[PDB]
Amino acid sequence: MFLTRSEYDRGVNTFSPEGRLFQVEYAIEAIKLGSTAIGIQTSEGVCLAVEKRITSPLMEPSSIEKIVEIDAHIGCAMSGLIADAKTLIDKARVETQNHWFTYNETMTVESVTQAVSNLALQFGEEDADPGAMSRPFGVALLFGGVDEKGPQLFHMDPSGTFVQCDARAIGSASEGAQSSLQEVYHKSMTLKEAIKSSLIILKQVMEEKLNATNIELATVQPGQNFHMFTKEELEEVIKDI
Amino acid sequence: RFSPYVFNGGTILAIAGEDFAIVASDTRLSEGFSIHTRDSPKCYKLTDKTVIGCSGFHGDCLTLTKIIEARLKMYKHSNNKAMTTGAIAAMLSTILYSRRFFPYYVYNIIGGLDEEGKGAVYSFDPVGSYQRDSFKAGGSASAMLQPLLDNQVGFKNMQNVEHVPLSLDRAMRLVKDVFISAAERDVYTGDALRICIVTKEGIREETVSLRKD
Amino acid sequence: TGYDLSASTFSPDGRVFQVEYAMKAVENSSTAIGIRCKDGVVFGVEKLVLSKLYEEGSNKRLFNVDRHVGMAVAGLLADARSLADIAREEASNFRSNFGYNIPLKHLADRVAMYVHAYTLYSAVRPFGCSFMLGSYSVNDGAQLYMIDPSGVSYGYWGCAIGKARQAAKTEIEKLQMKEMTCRDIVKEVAKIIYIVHDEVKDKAFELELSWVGELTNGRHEIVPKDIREEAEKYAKESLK
Amino acid sequence: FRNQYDNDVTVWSPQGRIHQIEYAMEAVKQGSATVGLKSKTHAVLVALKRAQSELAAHQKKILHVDNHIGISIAGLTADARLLCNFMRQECLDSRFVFDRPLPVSRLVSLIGSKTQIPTQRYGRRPYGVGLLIAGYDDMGPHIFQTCPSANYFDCRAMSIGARSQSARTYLERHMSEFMECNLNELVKHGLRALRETLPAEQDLTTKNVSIGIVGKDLEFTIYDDDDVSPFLEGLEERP
Amino acid sequence: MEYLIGIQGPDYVLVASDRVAASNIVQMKDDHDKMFKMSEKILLLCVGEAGDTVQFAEYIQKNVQLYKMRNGYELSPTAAANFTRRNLADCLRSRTPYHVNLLLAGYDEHEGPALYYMDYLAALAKAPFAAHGYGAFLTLSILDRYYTPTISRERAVELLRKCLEELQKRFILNLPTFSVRIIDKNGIHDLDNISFP
Amino acid sequence: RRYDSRTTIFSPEGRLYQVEYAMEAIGHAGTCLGILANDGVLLAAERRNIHKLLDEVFFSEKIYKLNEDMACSVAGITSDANVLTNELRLIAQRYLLQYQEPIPCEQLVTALCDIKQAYTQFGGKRPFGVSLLYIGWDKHYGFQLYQSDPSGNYGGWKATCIGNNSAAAVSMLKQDYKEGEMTLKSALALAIKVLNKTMDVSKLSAEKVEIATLTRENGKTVIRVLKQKEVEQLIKKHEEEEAKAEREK
Amino acid sequence: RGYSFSLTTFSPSGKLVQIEYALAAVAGGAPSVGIKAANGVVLATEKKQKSILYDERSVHKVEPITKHIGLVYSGMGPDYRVLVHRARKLAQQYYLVYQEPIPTAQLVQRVASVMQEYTQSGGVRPFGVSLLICGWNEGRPYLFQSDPSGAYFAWKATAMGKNYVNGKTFLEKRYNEDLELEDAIHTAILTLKESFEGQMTEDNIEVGICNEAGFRRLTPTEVKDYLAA
Amino acid sequence: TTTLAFKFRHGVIVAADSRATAGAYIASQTVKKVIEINPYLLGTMAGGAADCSFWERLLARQCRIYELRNKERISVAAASKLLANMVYQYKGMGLSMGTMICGWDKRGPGLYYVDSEGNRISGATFSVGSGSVYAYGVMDRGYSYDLEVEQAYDLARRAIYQATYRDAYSGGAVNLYHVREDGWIRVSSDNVADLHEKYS
Amino acid sequence: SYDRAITVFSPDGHLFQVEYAQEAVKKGSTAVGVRGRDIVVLGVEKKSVAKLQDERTVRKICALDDNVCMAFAGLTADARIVINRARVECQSHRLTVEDPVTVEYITRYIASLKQRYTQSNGRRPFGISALIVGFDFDGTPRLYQTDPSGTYHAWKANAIGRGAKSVREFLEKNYTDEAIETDDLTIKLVIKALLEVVQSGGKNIELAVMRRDQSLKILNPEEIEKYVAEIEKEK
Repeated sequence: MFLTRSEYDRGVNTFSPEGRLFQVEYAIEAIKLGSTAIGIQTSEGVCLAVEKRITSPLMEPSSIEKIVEIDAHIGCAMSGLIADAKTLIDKARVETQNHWFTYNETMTVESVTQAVSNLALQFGEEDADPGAMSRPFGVALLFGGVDEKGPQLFHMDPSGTFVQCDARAIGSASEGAQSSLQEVYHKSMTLKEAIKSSLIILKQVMEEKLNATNIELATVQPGQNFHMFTKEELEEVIKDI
Repeated sequence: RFSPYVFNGGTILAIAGEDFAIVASDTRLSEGFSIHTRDSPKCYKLTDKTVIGCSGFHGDCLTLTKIIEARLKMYKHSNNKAMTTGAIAAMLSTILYSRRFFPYYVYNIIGGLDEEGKGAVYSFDPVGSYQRDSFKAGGSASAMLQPLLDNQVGFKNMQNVEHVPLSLDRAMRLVKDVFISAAERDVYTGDALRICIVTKEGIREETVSLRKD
Repeated sequence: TGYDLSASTFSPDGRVFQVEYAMKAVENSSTAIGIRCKDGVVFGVEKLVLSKLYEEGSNKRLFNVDRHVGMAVAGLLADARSLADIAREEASNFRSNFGYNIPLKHLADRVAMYVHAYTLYSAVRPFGCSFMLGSYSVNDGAQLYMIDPSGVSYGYWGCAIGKARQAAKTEIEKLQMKEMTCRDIVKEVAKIIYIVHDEVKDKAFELELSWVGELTNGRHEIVPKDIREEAEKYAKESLK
Repeated sequence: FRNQYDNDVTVWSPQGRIHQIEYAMEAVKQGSATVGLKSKTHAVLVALKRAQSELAAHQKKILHVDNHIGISIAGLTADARLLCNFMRQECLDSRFVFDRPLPVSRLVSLIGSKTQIPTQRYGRRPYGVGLLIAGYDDMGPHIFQTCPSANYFDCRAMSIGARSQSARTYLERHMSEFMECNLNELVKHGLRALRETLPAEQDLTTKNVSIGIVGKDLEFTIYDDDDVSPFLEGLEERP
Repeated sequence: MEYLIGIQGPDYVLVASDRVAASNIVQMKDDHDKMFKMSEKILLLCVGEAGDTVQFAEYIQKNVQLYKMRNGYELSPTAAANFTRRNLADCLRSRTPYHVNLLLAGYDEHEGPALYYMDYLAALAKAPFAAHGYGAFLTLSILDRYYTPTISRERAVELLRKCLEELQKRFILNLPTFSVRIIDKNGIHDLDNISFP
Repeated sequence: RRYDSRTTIFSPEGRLYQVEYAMEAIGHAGTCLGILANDGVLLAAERRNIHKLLDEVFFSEKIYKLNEDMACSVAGITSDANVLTNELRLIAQRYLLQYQEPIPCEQLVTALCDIKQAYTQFGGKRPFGVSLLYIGWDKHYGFQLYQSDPSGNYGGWKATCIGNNSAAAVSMLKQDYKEGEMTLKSALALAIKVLNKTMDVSKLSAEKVEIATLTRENGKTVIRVLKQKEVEQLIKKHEEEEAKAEREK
Repeated sequence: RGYSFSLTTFSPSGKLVQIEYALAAVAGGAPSVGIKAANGVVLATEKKQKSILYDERSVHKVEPITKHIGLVYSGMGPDYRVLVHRARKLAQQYYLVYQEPIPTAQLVQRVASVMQEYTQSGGVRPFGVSLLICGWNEGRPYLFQSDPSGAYFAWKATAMGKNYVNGKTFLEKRYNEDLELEDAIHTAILTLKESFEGQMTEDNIEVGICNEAGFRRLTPTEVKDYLAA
Repeated sequence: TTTLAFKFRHGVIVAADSRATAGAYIASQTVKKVIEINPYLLGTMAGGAADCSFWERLLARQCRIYELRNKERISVAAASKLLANMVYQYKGMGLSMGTMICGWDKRGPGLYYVDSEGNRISGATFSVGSGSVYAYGVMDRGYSYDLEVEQAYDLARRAIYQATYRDAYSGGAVNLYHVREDGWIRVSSDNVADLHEKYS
Repeated sequence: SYDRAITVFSPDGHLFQVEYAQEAVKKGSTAVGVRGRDIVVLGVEKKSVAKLQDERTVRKICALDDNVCMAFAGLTADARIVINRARVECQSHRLTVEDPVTVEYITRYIASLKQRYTQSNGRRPFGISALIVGFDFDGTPRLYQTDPSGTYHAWKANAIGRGAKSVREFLEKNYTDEAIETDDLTIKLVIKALLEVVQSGGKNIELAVMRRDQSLKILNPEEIEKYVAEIEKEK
């Protein structure tokens, strides 16, 4: 007995019988097409890790940039369409800077997520401005930073909803990685344990064997600014696994 | 023909302290030679840790206070925290510059407690230049009041005199005295002085009476 | 048949169905009646109480569109509140430019034209609300005007809108309203509202009564609770 | 078939019903339940927050529009964030222009007007957030609910959200007691009513309950995870 | 207050400018260069109200360069002049008139050497020799007296040196050093700065 | 199913069908031929219109003089052509106002082609259904012939024919044209020969063809439409020349 | 299929169908004939009216754009008025700018450009009227037709409207380039007579003549005389 | 105000006074006139303080966005051109600014002067403000590309001091910064009075 | 079903119209780029002379500015619009920041233009993928590639266009530090790779080299003949 008619899925601005707004839901599915990214927030700091998914040896590894710095305090790991991420990372970079100009202070991770989220929400044709993408954005960003409240990791989704998460995985293997994260995460873990744990989970989810080239890892401990482990540093941690 | 501004007069003073910040002001609004009202305090409490003092065209002061008050609420809703004194100062700087071409004729002083818990005074020019200053007097009597504070609070031009951190009591005594002097020699200042002391407990408002003209 | 999908379209037989479909919306709503007597116009709405939780004296279907005119609405309430806003704006404009209280006949026409516009374009659906406006001015007299979703406006000596419109009209017809005075009509409106209400289908109703006339000094106002209570008693007794 | 007549907000159905608006109304049911009740001196909003995962924090269901007004969202969060901003700006505007807290009722009328425009014009989808608005103004404590359809209602009490009939049922039976209730009693009555919505296995915890209280002397305050503990401790056990 | 001089010749155009940029009375820079190379064989020399000079020159330089990238052939000296004039003229009516006086010097293989003069009002005139600035009043006559349409390059630098020495002897403002460059079929060639120590 | 409507939808296989469909229209149009010769460039077109009651009031139905130094012939929807020719004439005049020099020939073509690409990219407008041959002398590259397509793609061709039986003409031209040896006289002859084969009518009417030549004389380009007597002589010369080859055979 | 409904969609085969459909509207229109004689151009059309009730003086099929240019139409009547008004306006704009009466060829190019504009956008419908424009400029008679497509052709003589094909054939047989207008007006009434399907009467037909004097509509009495032949 | 900046082999030395006067009333003797636009490039303010601070602050935001977007620090030249372009757009509306953006970039030590009028000039030695004229003289006599860092610091201090003595609208304390290749370091903040004692 | 509009997202979150535009690039002529230590070489196949067609007009390789050169594969007309827009930006950056554009800035700008077209319905994605080669201020050679989607990536060597899969495999095996050691060797590698996919020989390849400060040079057909000969002889 199969009823597969659909017919309300196509076209945002259409509510399905049952009020489900399917186009947005489909966008959330897109992040599954993307490479898995896992973030652990610990008292010592928030660590972000992603799988590069390098198609050909000729492509230069540095160019793939799935972890980027919004500002020294806040960094973002993105999984999903790379292009729509670039717009969202840009709104964030401008908003952090606009806050410094207007208020001479550093935006909290939550405000920065609210700011990018506000752009994501506009996909609904909420505003009359011509330059707003009609499609919901297809990227999910994990934003982690040290703020007044200390290390914080917020996860944002194509819907535009954002929530603090002690640990979250966005991406192809997010289901299952999240399950493993649930078992491993304990609030007391130090960042050193988290980096090892996150990389262990990534090794399991990733199809290719883990190598310094295939992974990008970053940390924002409270004293330090966003730091991306260099190949040498990555080699040391992967060796420990 | 129409002149968009009038000098409504008034003087504002702010003295910082290791743990306290005092902002004080006259209560007389005067247009021309006439006294519009003898009870218009020029100090407004932006937040528990900050007070703004504005002197100049009153109409601009009322609008600016309304704008700053609104923006403070918007910061609270968006960022889920109170604006610090440092932030209010930077926001005011930007707000004032917005009208560089048709300016707000307001001399503004923001005094408050900083995040460290120390007292900070921020003084702004009419077009928004802001400097963190230990003591500042603004308004019609800035000229008369500022020198005294500099000798007494800043120990300037005094040789062989020890430097003692100001105490809330010595400062209240000093503020009352400087305003008494201005009442005598500045026509604009007079009627009453509202002294607002911001301390970890919060703003406390004390009113003393200066000479009615 | 694609003729009914839009209001821009005209059916091969000449009928714009989308407007007719909108008119069916008013029938979904509860009945509301307005009767014009010599002194002034009395409007009554049977407001179903969907839940005990909803506050009494709220969810009003009778709106004051200006000091001298009152509007009773039936149909999708959201559209009605919006139409009421359009009417209030129009009334303000007539006072602002022409300097006097809007003549009701003109008000009905201006609001009707706005309602009709929606009928022509394909971007906007026809409004789903049918409303009655009434006013008393010493010079103009007592005027009751009803506007359909189509934008047709006509003046009615007595009028009914809503689910029981046909039944109510029969009762209103036997009233000799022209001779009757405003205070007496309030009792009569209630009797009709009670007669039309179907207890089995609709659990319970609160009668909301409003009036404009010489007694109100030409201000549309909610009937004082003493007068309403007396009328509700007269109605139950008559229902027997 | 009748697949036709459901595609757009601009198409009236053969029987007078705009289906998309109804479909939008269904969205509120998808959201977690929230209960709002009023006493002669106070108005209370209680919400059952939901979490994506154990690691994830519970979502915010209660948001502060102004000192005198606060809202609880049931439905798509995005529509709520947008409506809340409009409401906050409308309130800020009144204080700058008239220096008076906006009457709560007037704000709800404005939310209704903004909400209706999507319903009649091709283009933007009807807002699918259902909002419970609570405030104390000079007239008194007020509790109002707004449907995705622009219609708004003033209520002695209301619960919007999934399994909210159960809450409405409890509220109706214990409704008379609410008017003379003390604040602790009123929040307690509400926490019990939302408990009915919860599945039998689930229990109210400090983590999933958010309470917002506004009153003559109380500015709207959202008591959250550790601050709901005073109100929750007094409660009994599941019936 | 700034001096631009250009002498066209049988096969070359020689252009010179003072190297001084100044504020009210302090000569902030002694090495300003007022020559901007629009193309391999076109130089625009611009003197005028501060800001307007650099802004107009850069806009013209880039637009001329865009033509080179887009079409593959550099614009002819005459065409460029007409283009700069159109732009300045269009602006003159506008609320943002660039107050700039320009001399454009170029060599086109087909049409040979060319020197064009445009005033702030945007008039364009091809001229055998021209100068812009208060200095021009003193030196235009020296060129007029000693210029032959057949002047040799060596003779031209000499004529230019004579023109500049008058500015040293009589002009009130101190323009100590001048930059000299020649455009020929080969292209813009820098020549030693003529410096009166 | 249908990925061929709206002009903005790439088909699976990446083909923009609406542009391809537009190109089909040019095929129905009357043949237009351009040959580049060392001395001059010529455009010859077949005036498909032959209804007896039509008047030759205009200088040419299908040859238009865009500017002093260039000319164009259009094949395709006539109305679309009128719009493009008006635009080309404005684009050229704008270059002259700005740079006070004649527009280089490629640039005029590149600019019109850009208007043509835009119509393809944006959603509402139909792609322009005209293909046009531009002939001109520019100081930079001397005599040049360029052909344009509804796609907005342009090319420089020594000789080409657009329109009905274009393929046959190109084949004939490919064998017949001698690179570096063509003279306007020889080319006009090549044109008559190719036109005769492509056109269905056994005898070129001499009222069924319009031939226009651009030559630089005395330093100024002259675009002249050959008058009917001149063309009639060319047809007679061809008829005789071919007959002589048949008589030899 | 899909190609037929849209106006911005080229059908496989590169035909814009809605325009073709638009031309079909002109064909259904009342017969109109135009003959360009050496001394003048005669435009004539059938003005058959459903009832005696209609007042003929009220509306005229043949209209004067300017003193020397006049037009006749076959197609949708409401559309003709829009084009006529735009035409009368386009001519006055020429006079203001160049202070000379507009050359006929120029007006036809300008009116046609307007027609093409309507064709491009999806929102509008192509005009469903074809116009025959007749004018005397520079001592030379001119006749032009502008079809809904936006294309103008110059005809020594042509017929648009019902039985256009048969009309053109009759005209080709009866057309002599040296014809004078007095003879030509007779030829035209004969061409219309071929497809009238009713007794022609002065009212049933409307005729206009362009010469050095300029466009004029023969009044009913004059036509009665010509019909008497 | 007097602001002095010179480029020497070891870097750019930027110095400034601290007095701001409204009319003839010295509103503040402690104004910080060297604005730290970035950890690596610094600017100075002469002319209206508000105009300089807002516009320099905006440049700093632009510079950070570029560093984040382009993953490299903006060059001093580019920075100056952005500031110049922004101020020119407001030409004739009354902004008064004279600023000397100073930084070390790949090109080397870089010092530029941008003015509200629009001039942007890069040079070894520049001084802006009411007292510039007095300062240029002392700096000019003692300047050399090869100056030991200590001597360089002394020249700047003597130069602002001589300026403070002659110019009424300049005075207060001399704040001196050295832009080294790594970044700006704040060498000193001597009050003029102390300087009067040392120099005399 | 989910392939008719760029805005619509498929169940499974695939935007089909963008993918289809990438298919268009495959139909286009091949292009190969190799980042040599001191030279960046960009080589493109030429479809055919056609005999009566002048070849000057058809140029796949173009210079965006003095330090940046671009080669494209895909709808030819779209490329001409993108190339022109990039040229305006290169000059505009020079106006705004006084500095020559870095290769990446041009790549990001070109990519954003394409993304802008993908983002809204009512515009069709530009069906071009481009290889932008440039030397930066440091003088490091940089090669970047862009796709109709708007993703930019840096490739040490890459091939876009028809047969790209085959050449890229050849390049993966052939590319080595040893191959890039000599500037001639670098030119040889691209020629050898294009030979793998070109049906004809050297007659059908157009190749260009940009040196550390020299402007882009399109190698003369004779110079290409010499290189193909050395390669054929060594074979």
